[PDB]
Amino acid sequence: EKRAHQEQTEKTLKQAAYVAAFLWVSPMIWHLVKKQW
Amino acid sequence: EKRAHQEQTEKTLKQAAYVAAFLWVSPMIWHLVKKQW
Amino acid sequence: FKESPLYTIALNGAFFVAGVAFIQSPLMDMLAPQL
Amino acid sequence: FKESPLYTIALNGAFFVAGVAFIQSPLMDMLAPQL
Amino acid sequence: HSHRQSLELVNPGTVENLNKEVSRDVFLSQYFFTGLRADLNKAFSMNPAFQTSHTFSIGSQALPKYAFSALFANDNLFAQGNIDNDLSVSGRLNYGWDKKNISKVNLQISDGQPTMCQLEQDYQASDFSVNVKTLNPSFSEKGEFTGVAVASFLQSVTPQLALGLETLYSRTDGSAPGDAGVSYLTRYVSKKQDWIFSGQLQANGALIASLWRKVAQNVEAGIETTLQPTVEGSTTIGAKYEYRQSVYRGTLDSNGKVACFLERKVLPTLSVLFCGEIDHFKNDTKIGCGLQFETAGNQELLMLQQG
Amino acid sequence: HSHRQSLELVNPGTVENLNKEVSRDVFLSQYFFTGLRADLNKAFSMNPAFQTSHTFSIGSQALPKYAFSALFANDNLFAQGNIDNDLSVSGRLNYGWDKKNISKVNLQISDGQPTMCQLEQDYQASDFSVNVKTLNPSFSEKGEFTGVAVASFLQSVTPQLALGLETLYSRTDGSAPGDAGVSYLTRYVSKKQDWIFSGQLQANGALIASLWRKVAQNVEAGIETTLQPTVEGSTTIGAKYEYRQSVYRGTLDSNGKVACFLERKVLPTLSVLFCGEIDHFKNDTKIGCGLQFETAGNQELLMLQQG
Amino acid sequence: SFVRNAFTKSGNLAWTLTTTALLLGVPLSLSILAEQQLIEMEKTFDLQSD
Amino acid sequence: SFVRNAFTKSGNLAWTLTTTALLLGVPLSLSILAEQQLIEMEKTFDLQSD
Amino acid sequence: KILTLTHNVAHYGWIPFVLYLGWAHTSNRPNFLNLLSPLPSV
Amino acid sequence: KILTLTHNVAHYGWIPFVLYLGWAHTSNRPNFLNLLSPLPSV
Ligand SMILES: CCCCCCCCCCCCCC(=O)OC[C@H](COP(=O)(O)OCCN)OC(=O)CCCCCCCCCCCCC
Repeated sequence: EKRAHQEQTEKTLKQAAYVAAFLWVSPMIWHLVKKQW
Repeated sequence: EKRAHQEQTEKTLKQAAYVAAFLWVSPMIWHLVKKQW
Repeated sequence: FKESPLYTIALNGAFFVAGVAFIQSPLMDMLAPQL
Repeated sequence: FKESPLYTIALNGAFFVAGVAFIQSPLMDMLAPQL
Repeated sequence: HSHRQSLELVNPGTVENLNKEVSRDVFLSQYFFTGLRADLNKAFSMNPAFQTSHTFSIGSQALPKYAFSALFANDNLFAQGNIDNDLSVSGRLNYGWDKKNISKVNLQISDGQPTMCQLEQDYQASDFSVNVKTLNPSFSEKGEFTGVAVASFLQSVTPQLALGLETLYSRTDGSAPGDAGVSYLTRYVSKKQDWIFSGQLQANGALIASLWRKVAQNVEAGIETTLQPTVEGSTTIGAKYEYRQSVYRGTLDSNGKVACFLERKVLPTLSVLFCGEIDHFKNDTKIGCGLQFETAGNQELLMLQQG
Repeated sequence: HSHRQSLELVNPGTVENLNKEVSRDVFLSQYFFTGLRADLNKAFSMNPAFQTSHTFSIGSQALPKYAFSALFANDNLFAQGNIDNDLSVSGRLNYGWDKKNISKVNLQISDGQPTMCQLEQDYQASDFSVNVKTLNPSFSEKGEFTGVAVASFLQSVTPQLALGLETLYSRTDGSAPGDAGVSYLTRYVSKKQDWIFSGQLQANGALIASLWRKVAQNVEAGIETTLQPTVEGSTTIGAKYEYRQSVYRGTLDSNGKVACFLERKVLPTLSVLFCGEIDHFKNDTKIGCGLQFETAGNQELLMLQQG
Repeated sequence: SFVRNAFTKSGNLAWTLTTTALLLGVPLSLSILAEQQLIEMEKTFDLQSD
Repeated sequence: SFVRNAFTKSGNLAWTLTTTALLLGVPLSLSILAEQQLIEMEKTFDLQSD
Repeated sequence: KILTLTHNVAHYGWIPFVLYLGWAHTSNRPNFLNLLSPLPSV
Repeated sequence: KILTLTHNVAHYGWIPFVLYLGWAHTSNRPNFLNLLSPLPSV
């Protein structure tokens, strides 16, 4: 029963890490967009 | 029962009037006492 | 006539937009004293 | 050790007399600022 | 007669002003309050005094939320009307036949409770003061009085000392006999008016003894002791510091509570005021703040107020 | 990596500083109190900061009756201690390994409740601010962490906008599973630093949106917004009037209440301060008054304080 | 009737707005008046020094 | 022991004495300071007038 | 309802009576709105 | 048992460790009575 909450928490943490990495690289994509502008 | 109450109220009023008169005459008696001494 | 949480969120949103328009407007610039 | 109504009457009377002495004393005169 | 004038006595104040210097002038019982309070009074005419007043208050049980009042005062007549939210009108009218004889009537409605009025007749002779007051007069079918009456007399035995009495008769309904109570009053004034002493024994067994001293031209002090089988006593020692800008009143009590009241006049019109009391027998506090705004009604008084 | 420096991006403020300029500067929530309060703090040294403080209070739930404290802040180390009646001890220690990386430890014991301590570790690089907080860290017999963990990261997308996250993990006992939550943070600083917007969307569904504007060099204004099925919201507007004599803070609430906080610096050392609040939907008041007496401990510092 | 209810509502709202206005104004007014007095005294000192 | 009782009694009496003293003195301090400031201002006004 | 008329008069007219006396004995003699207003608008 | 021994000493002694360190760093190094007294009497 608790196991389901365990993997739900670990996917939440993994998603948080993924969006953290995306935010870490975000200035490069924004620089690409402003270059396109 | 209450008759004694009426009598004591009446006598309180009577002594109040008596002491009021004594107070009114008091300055003269004090003046005479000062004159004696 | 709704009287629902959507109504109070809408009223609050109106409060926010009115307040930000008030502050960004020259109305509050006039409100503050010149000194 | 009495802890009676006479005790509180005596304490109140003593406090009154002490306050009268303090007020009549020059100490409470210097307590008033000169200016 | 002739010797009575030869004694050269003076008129003592009424019984109500026996404790005027130490209970109202020095102590802060009458001025203390709680919560916030704004008073906004404006005056229209000065020589015949005429003024209106608005009062707002929050956090105090005694004071109403909103109150309005007006007062007029000519050479020999005084009138005041008051209105409160929940519509409880009050009215006081003092007519002075001469400079010495004054007949005054106080009325207050309650709008749900029996309206209560009192009537006072005050006479001030060359050497004594008498006053007779009645509260809620009523006559039974047999013509007997039913109510509360207080008659007080004060005669100055010597230019420095005054002695007096007061008699109160209460007749609540008429079926039950009314009770009577006599109280004794003593006042002493120093030769240079440096200090005043007052002492009165009440009908309920209570004894009040209060001394007032004028320390200097800007300060004064007072000490008061009250006592009331069940015997309870208290003693308060207080001081007043009056200045051209601020007025301070401080007070220690024998119950353990201390209090201060500072009225600070920031402007010729505005005047803020703060009051704070700390009781150490239960470790509690009361704070109160308020303002008084005094205003004119016509241009002449408006320029007069500023100068 | 060279193109990263080519973007001339600026360091965003800490997450605790995300809305400091509204919830601490413009609004009076952290400064408000009730009842009477006296603060008696003295400064012993300035270049190495070292100063003590006594605090007396009465009539306020949050503040204790008497609290002593002492703090030292040198170039890189900051230590503070606080001892409170009933003997509650609080302590803070911030050590800076470098201008960018700082460690903090906060300890609090109430002497009758479990000791609560939190470990803080923050790192502010040239472009992103990261920090980690551990509340009551503990490890089970199996090697599993038990406590509260918070890890927050904020990255500056552009010199006028910063976006970031905040994650939190909770493990109360080990038997019950540890919950996880993720919240989003956004901050938009004007190109001319005139106004600021800041919005947070927490993991529990509540949203906080704040706007700040510097009307002039002496006036600030702001709006804060909170909104948490069961959904309730609140909107508070406020202004701060800062001068070289007194400071004023006044806020209107969407719950029909008004507040006021005025600190009045009567003397270079002594500073009175008053605060009041009116609640109209309930029709109540809250009043607080107090003083701060900032003194010195050294004669030369006396001269500096007096001029 | 409706007149009494309207009068009561108007009076209550007037009371609330008046008390809010004066509570948030009187501290502000006294602070700004003290600042103005201090600025005036500083200007007087500056002009008498010059 | 008796040491703890004496300590707590002394601390409580010191606290109440300090609270009463400062509550009755700080209003005195500020009012008297304002009066003295006004008096000195009046004196310098006389000095500059004469 | 003359009795109730006088009963309500004794309530609603005591303040206006005082205001009337003040207005009659004053020199400026303003209007009712200014009389009831706390503003210094004179 | 070491933590139990530390329980009371650390409780009573976190404050005057800071006081002593500040006193050592203080230029004039006033006495203990001055350190605890809120008066500026120095
Ligand atoms: C246990 C230990 C307890 C410690 C207790 C310590 C008590 C100290 C408190 C002192 C407070 C004194 C109050 C006072 O009157 O001080 C006035 C003060 C400063 O005014 P100044 O003398 O500088 O004024 C010069 C000209 N501007 O002005 C101020 O500070 C501002 C006060 C303004 C009050 C305004 C009231 C608001 C009106 C509300 C009306 C609402 C109606 C519903």
